[PDB]
Amino acid sequence: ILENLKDVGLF
Amino acid sequence: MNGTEGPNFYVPFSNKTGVVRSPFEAPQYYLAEPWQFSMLAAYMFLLIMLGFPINFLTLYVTVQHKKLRTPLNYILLNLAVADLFMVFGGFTTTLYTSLHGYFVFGPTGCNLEGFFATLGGEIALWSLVVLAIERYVVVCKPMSNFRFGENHAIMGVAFTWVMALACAAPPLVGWSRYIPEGMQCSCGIDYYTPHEETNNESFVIYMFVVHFIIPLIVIFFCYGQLVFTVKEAAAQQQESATTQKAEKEVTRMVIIMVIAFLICWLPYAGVAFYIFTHQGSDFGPIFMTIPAFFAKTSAVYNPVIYIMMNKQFRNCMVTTLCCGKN
Ligand SMILES: *[C@@H]1O[C@H](CO)[C@@H](O[C@@H]2O[C@H](CO)[C@@H](O[C@@H]3O[C@H](CO)[C@@H](O)[C@H](O[C@H]4O[C@H](CO)[C@@H](O)[C@H](O)[C@@H]4O)[C@@H]3O)[C@H](O)[C@H]2NC(C)=O)[C@H](O)[C@H]1NC(C)=O
Ligand SMILES: OC[C@H]1O[C@H](O[C@H]2O[C@H](CO)[C@@H](O)[C@H](O)[C@H]2O)[C@H](O)[C@@H](O)[C@@H]1O
Ligand SMILES: CCCCCCCCO[C@@H]1O[C@H](CO)[C@@H](O)[C@H](O)[C@H]1O
Ligand SMILES: CCCCCCCCO[C@@H]1O[C@H](CO)[C@@H](O)[C@H](O)[C@H]1O
Ligand SMILES: CCCCCCCCO[C@@H]1O[C@H](CO)[C@@H](O)[C@H](O)[C@H]1O
Ligand SMILES: CCCCCCCCO[C@@H]1O[C@H](CO)[C@@H](O)[C@H](O)[C@H]1O
Ligand SMILES: *C(=O)CCCCCCCCCCCCCCC
Repeated sequence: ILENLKDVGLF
Repeated sequence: MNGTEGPNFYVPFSNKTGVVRSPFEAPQYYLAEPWQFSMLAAYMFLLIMLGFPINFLTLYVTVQHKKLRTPLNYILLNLAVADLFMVFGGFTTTLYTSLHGYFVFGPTGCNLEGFFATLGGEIALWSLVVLAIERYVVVCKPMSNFRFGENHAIMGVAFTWVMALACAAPPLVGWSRYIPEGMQCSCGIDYYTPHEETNNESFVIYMFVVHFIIPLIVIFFCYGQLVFTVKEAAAQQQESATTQKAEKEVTRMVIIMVIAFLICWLPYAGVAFYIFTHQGSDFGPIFMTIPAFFAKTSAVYNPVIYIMMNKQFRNCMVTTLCCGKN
């Protein structure tokens, strides 16, 4: 999830 | 009788004393003091001074920072362009007209400003929707094997354009219409007078359903799923402190995004609903300006939420604003 979250600007 | 009708307009003030004038021809200082028109200009001046730099800066750093130019960021750029349509199509026009005390550009200009102001605000809205869809797709992985790339990003952008046109275009050609609004200095969709020749009633229903309810449902589903997925990942991975943080930060962002969407559109929705349910009651000019205040200010608070509160954009903005360091 982390990489995904970073990609979408949420984390 | 609470208003005064005219070929392309409706002035929420009674003409019993005969002082009402066409909002295209003479000041409207009988429906609000001159100072309130000043305050209206002051307010547009605020939204321009904040809304221009913030949204432009967004485009500018994207030109300067290779890393920002990724497909998932396309829709945020779109968002900033839309906010700019609001700033120049709507806010500047209204700064100008308000200082004259009426809509000096006439019925055709009413259509221009109403179109571009509506286009902008609708591209923005559908941007917030598409961005939620994309996030749902990428994080919740509802489609096995799917990899989000450039082409999907472009389709996401085009989709918003089309949904916005589906909203701003009709009143230019028969279905609803643009007329001056509230204090008569800016123009929007006529969502508050039954005007059968243009079919206001059904258009308002279509707006409510397709451009408010759907958007609201898609956003809740996607971000609801997203929060669920992130809670689950974290519960299955409590040995990871980072993951626990991501779950908190993500939940917080979602609450903020969703509350912000509500603040921006619920008032227009609530008012359009009321008027629809309480046919043609005494709705003053300053009262019709409240939902407008909420929607318009989003050209400032959206970029704060979606752009400034985004780590990458913020770092790049800081670097660009401090001449290249830090
Ligand atoms: C809100 O209410 C006010 C009051 O009713 C309203 O304003 C009035 O509009 C009428 C026209 O619709 C104005 O009429 C003019 O009066 C002057 C003389 O005072 C005339 O010159 C004008 O024309 C006629 O006479 C001509 C002879 O040469 C003919 O050729 C022509 O056919 C006309 O008969 C016309 O009568 C009236 O003066 C104003 N009154 C005020 C107080 O302003 C206003 O329009 C309403 N607002 C809205 C948005 O509906
Ligand atoms: O010199 C071009 C720099 O910008 C690029 O961005 C482009 O990415 C695609 C090109 O492969 C285009 O489809 C897209 O429209 C452009 O935004 C890239 O981000 C940088 O690496 C390049 O230096
Ligand atoms: C930022 C640019 C400033 C806008 C220019 C304002 C021009 C307003 O012009 C004013 O309008 C009055 C109507 O109330 C008229 O009596 C006069 O034409 C004029 O004093
Ligand atoms: C507007 C975009 C929303 C599309 C709705 C698709 C409904 C599918 O609902 C299902 O539930 C979960 C998704 O959260 C997953 O387990 C499934 O893959 C998904 O298809
Ligand atoms: C939310 C669905 C209910 C239908 C009400 C439609 C009213 C939207 O009206 C739009 O709002 C914008 C923000 O002020 C204005 O700038 C536009 O000119 C106007 O067309
Ligand atoms: C679109 C729907 C938004 C989802 C909001 C979820 C609100 C839950 O709130 C979250 O989860 C915990 C509940 O166990 C709370 O105690 C935490 O403060 C918070 O992280
Ligand atoms: C390179 O490092 C240059 C950066 C220095 C700029 C800092 C100046 C602060 C300006 C703050 C904004 C003031 C505008 C208020 C006017 C209404």
